[PDB]
Amino acid sequence: LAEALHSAL
Repeated sequence: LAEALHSAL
C-alpha cells in the first residue's frame, strides 16, 4: 500500500 501511494502521488 505504501508503494501504491508513492506511484499515485
